[PDB]
Amino acid sequence: GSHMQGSLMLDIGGTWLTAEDRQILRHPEVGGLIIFARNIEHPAQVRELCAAIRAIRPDLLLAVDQEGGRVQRLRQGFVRLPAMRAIADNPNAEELAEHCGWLMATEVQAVGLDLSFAPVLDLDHQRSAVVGSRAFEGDPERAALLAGAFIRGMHAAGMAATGKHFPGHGWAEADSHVAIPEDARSLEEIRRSDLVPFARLAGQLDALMPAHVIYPQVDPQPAGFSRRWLQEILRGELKFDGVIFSDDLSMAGAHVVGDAASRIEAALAAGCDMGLVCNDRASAELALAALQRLKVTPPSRLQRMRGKGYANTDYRQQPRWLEALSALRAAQLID
Ligand SMILES: CC(=O)N[C@H]1[C@@H]2OC[C@@H](O2)[C@@H](O)[C@@H]1O[C@H](C)C(=O)N[C@@H](C)C(N)=O
Ligand SMILES: CC(=O)N[C@@H]1[C@@H](O)[C@H](O)[C@@H](CO)O[C@H]1O
Repeated sequence: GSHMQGSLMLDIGGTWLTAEDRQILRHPEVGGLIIFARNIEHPAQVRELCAAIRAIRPDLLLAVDQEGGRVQRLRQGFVRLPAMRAIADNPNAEELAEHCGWLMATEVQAVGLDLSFAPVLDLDHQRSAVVGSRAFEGDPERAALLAGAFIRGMHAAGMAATGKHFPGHGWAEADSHVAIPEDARSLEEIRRSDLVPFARLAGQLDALMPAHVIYPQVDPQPAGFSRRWLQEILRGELKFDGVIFSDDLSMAGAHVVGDAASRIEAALAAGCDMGLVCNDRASAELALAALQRLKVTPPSRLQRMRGKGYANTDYRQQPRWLEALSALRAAQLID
């Protein structure tokens, strides 16, 4: 029996660290922090927030949701990025996708963060309100082609890639408040479609994040809690070797019985490496208490998500910066 490994990613209330923020960040079972709009004012201030955090924990993973389109936390002082769907609508989509990934990842690391939780490998079936323009395409193979180019872009900029939402949010409704959404199709239907982008890119992705979706013909549990999904299918059949983040263990509408302590245990037992407790500090502290009781140690592979860029004010003098700008301005994808 495994004396398990695992880690907690949490968040803070404001634009600078309170005393409780600093004390909770000191605990080694805490491995990450994700920022949101309420933490973000101007670029100089995000850089100071990140430096503040590194003064406490030089090893912490710092994350943000910076996709483009309708999901872009870093806005003021940043290039407004296109929705994934608009990228696909060009003759030269592959080159523009690579340019977008590179530009997003260099701007994100220029303010002190390691990673963006991107790209979305979900498929636009015109069915899930949480996908929509966040997906590249509805055709599986073209979505995998354009997302693979997006990932090449992030890598050249020095940033690890997190595909989501495994094994695909496209066919199931958009996590209503009445029930966990379901994708009722057979495993072979899913393998034939929504699983394809994850299958193509399993060798290039550094990390993955599951969908909060039950696929009852495969497992009665949401994918982020299923050993069949994460172990047998993802690590076994698709030979994925990277980091597994859980979904938001404290999300509104979760429909999971048990407090955050049993959920992070469940996430870790299923095969996740790091548990996300967003927007709920009281739950974050319960999940931390739980990791302490289990004497978890950090997953070995977690340091591979650290950014290889650095905090600077320099990148705009880099040669490639101006090509990305020109190419994307030509496609009317940015201004
Ligand atoms: C910060 C915010 O407004 N929302 C956060 C909050 O934090 C984690 C969880 O909920 C996450 O699902 C969500 O972020 C996601 C990326 C989000 O904003 N999606 C919206 C745009 C949607 N439904 O299309
Ligand atoms: C379907 C969906 O939007 N899932 C989001 C994911 O994109 C985001 O990276 C994460 C952290 O904020 O929170 C999840 O709830």
